[PDB]
Amino acid sequence: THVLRFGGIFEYVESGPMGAEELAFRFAVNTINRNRTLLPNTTLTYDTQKINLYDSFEASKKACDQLSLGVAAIFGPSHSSSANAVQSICNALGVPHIQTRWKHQVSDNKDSFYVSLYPDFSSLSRAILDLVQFFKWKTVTVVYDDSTGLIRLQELIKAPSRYNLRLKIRQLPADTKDAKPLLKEMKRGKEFHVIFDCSHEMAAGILKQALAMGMMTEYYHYIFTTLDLFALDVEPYRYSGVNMTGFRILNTENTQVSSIIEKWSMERLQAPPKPDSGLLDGFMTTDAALMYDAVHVVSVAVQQFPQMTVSSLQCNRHKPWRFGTRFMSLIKEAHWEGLTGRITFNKTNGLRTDFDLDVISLKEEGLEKIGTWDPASGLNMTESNRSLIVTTILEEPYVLFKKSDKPLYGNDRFEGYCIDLLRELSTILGFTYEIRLVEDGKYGAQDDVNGQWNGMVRELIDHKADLAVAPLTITYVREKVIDFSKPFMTL
Amino acid sequence: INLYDSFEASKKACDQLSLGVAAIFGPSHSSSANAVQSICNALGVPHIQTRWKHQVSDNKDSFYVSLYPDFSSLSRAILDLVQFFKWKTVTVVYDDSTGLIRLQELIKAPSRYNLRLKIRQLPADTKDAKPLLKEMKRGKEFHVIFDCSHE
Ligand SMILES: O=C(O)[C@@H]1C[C@H]2C[C@@H](CN3CC(F)(F)C[C@H]3C(=O)O)CC[C@H]2CN1
Repeated sequence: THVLRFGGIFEYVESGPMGAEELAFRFAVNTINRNRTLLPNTTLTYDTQKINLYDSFEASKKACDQLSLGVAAIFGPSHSSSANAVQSICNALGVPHIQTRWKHQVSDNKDSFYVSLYPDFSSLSRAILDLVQFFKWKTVTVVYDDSTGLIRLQELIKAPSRYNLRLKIRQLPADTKDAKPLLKEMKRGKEFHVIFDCSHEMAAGILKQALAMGMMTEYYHYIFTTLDLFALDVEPYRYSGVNMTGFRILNTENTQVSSIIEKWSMERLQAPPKPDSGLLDGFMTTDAALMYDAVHVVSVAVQQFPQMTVSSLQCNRHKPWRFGTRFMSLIKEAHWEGLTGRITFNKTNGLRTDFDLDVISLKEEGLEKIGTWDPASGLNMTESNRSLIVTTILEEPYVLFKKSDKPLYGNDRFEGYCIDLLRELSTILGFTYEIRLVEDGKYGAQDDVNGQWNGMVRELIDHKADLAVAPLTITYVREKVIDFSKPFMTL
Repeated sequence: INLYDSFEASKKACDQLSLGVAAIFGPSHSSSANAVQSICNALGVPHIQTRWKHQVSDNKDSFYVSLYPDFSSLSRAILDLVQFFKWKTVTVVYDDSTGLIRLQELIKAPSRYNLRLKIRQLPADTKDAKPLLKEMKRGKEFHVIFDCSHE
């Protein structure tokens, strides 16, 4: 029947195997072909070209070859310089360029033949800040890997002048093994609240260093910028009590999406996994779920343009593709439920600025969902006969252990003036109670350096006790922090 | 060539390499300059740059030099000057993303030295800048670094 060809350009170092992106591309095409609801009468074909990383010259040549073979779109390469070069070519010949990865948008750049399936930085930036504010952090250390990290967090970096966040900015070194000296400074600095802006492979690496450093405990809370957080081996850390929170755009809760991610692991996990990585083997990363979603969203557009056919275009000549303008318009208007949730582009710039994120945190069970985020709602986090606990302290003759012939259990082990008072109060006011001897053997004073209380006063402040029944002197400093009865003895 | 047309920059660079040239004083702006640099690298003709663009570490091109004073050094000299004026408070105002990068040395200082610092962004047009300046005024931000073009 009817046939349409897509182009693919995938970046790599050394040689095979195939990478995640080129794999998801092929996988999406094979799947769609077999779907009888999507492109029923249409059968997708493709040319794939492999190039070196950062060789924009080679990327240009391969894109020109593909436009010569004839293609309806180029799922151009990932990295900034090659991607900008294929985008300029695609714009001159009016063939849609489909991107899956963020690159810096220059304002005065007029290219219009591209869409990008990657969740725009502006929106992610805001959702980081939204999360920080929900945890009520007033202090936070942002740690980034390379320059462009800065740009992904600009919304956050500019907050300290509107809201009340003091914030320290540090940079990782090239290698995470070099990161102890940096972590030691944060430790001395008491920087317990930390955002890591970096790849998920960097994050796996920096966590190991953080463990070594005594920094994976209940005292530390780490927010992760990476969307591939869910790919991290979390077995070394879930028992420790650290808090790890981040985001996930891969819609794993949907059953249809889980089954697709599985069939992927079978053809992929079948090939090289690593031991010392700290990543789960055969998890579908975001770079690849996006490519697979891009092939679908573009196909939804092809369904609405049966007239369209490929033309052999030459980079030599300034003659664009007849159907380009109309196809590009259909793609930008397209809507699709894919591996990464609602797909919808921005009328204005063709960037994916509106999308849905699950919000995930480390519980002892593993990484689990604790809410959602979307740009229009912010966070949607999904959150009398009692005995009184009486704190007291041994002090003659107020509270002592009773000497008795009879067996004594529980509260009846104690006697004294304060015990007699407690018994009367419990009868008059009608409560039951449990007597507990205070853990530090103190009445209650405030530390002159850190301002923390101890003794029975601290038990009350922290609501660990209901009552302190003891010869607790009523003083100015104490009455400011607890509520005393009127005195039962004056002296 | 047009600004930001890396495709046209590629074509013109190829024409020139065809005429024969000992070096291309390639174009100024990031995307066209990166494209002419990749071409120049494949054909081993020196590409001479005059403007800063972001250096990617894992990029292996070797046939270029850049006459623009590197950002790392300028960053330090800004910080050196701030410290000589003994400022402990400063508001950095930048125009566009890449401004951030030129001041990274300065932005990372508040954890080593004793500088509290506030980071604000200019709007597209400076005529729109009164509301921003009013906040700085109320804020008593008397010490200010402007990272932006001379225009
Ligand atoms: O609330 C308090 O801090 C005190 C503790 C406790 C203090 C004792 C008296 N002090 C115990 C002491 F021996 F340590 C010295 C003596 C005193 O200062 O005269 C009497 C019963 C108590 C009255 N309230």
